[PDB]
Amino acid sequence: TYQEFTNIDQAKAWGNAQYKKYGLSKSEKEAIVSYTKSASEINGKLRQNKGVINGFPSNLIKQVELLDKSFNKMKTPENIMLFRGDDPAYLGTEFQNTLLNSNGTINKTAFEKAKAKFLNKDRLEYGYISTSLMNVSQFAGRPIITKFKVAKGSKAGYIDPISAFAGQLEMLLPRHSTYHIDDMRLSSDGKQIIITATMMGTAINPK
Amino acid sequence: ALHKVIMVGSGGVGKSALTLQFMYDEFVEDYEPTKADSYRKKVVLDGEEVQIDILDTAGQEDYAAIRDNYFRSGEGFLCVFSITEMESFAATADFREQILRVKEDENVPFLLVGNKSDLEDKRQVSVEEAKNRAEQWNVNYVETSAKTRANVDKVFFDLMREIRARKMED
Ligand SMILES: Nc1nc2c(ncn2[C@@H]2O[C@H](COP(=O)(O)OP(=O)(O)O)[C@@H](O)[C@H]2O)c(=O)[nH]1
Ligand SMILES: [Mg+2]
Repeated sequence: TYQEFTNIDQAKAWGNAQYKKYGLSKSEKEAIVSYTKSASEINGKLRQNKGVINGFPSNLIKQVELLDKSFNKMKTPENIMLFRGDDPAYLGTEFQNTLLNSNGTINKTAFEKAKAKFLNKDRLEYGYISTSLMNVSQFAGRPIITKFKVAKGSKAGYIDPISAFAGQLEMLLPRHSTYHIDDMRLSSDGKQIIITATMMGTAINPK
Repeated sequence: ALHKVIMVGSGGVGKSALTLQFMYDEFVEDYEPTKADSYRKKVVLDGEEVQIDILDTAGQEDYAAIRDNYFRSGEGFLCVFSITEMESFAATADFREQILRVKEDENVPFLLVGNKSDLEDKRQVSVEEAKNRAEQWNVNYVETSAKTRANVDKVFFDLMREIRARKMED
């Protein structure tokens, strides 16, 4: 069983309680702030290279190193549910213009194909994973909602306080993380795919 | 002579498979992606006994200090992409830029390698665009398959020849 916050203020109190203990360095904070402004670019290059960073320019590779190492200081004290919303391309380029019916519902053919592609399988994410403690407005209107079951002790950082650019109740997960997709179902709407996944962890564990 | 080769290229392009095909004449599938290893074997290169050293880089955790170190020590580079992955071809410019930044020598022994030539049916990168880039970079382009062995020995031996030529002065 995983904590799932039902109230923003409670989520904030929990997050703050974790954040207070991090003791991030100035450079770690700067790297994280930068991330909250530049996630698309950093995560894009990570995905482009399937996690390989030795072609990254000085600034980016230093930021990656700082980010990676910051997770030594940022752990969840508790089994926690984390949320993110995704657009169709998350399922693969073949879903990009294909997932949605003209009326805004998820196409059931596309859905079954996505289920075939992903259900009961591990998925490796090369980028860092920006999530939220709750299904926030930022994510809640997207066609794919992922609920991550994140185990006690896992690397996970509450970064909402660190940056004005941070998502609402943002929890950052380390890059190169594997999660296992346990369940995929349509919302009662028919307008969203709800994915339930168990976070397994990151390959990125600097001493 | 010891010719120090570094494998570079995005995850999944076939650096490990190519290395193991060259080293042990075997096609090794799904070699641990984040695992790096160094290899060394004696070969006869144009009549002369030499040793090749290959660093099969993982690269996912090779921070500035690490990659700069092995770029500096490396004498020649196999810059591998997969012909079935345009993103991996795009990334070759990045590896080369970072190599050039540390070595400060545009004449660094370097081969552009388009791997997975057995997957013509899934090709995303045109031979044209790859050859054009190779020409632009004043390097050779070779299409390989670690699966079929296609041009695998060639890329290593050609690179060694380049390292040997570079060593000829001094
Ligand atoms: N069909 C085919 N597959 C290959 C070839 N080279 C590597 N692979 C496969 O592509 C995937 C990535 O290969 P790998 O050697 O691990 O690439 P690396 O991450 O750059 O070291 C693995 O599943 C390999 O078995 C090739 O020439 N042809
Ligand atoms: Mg490898």
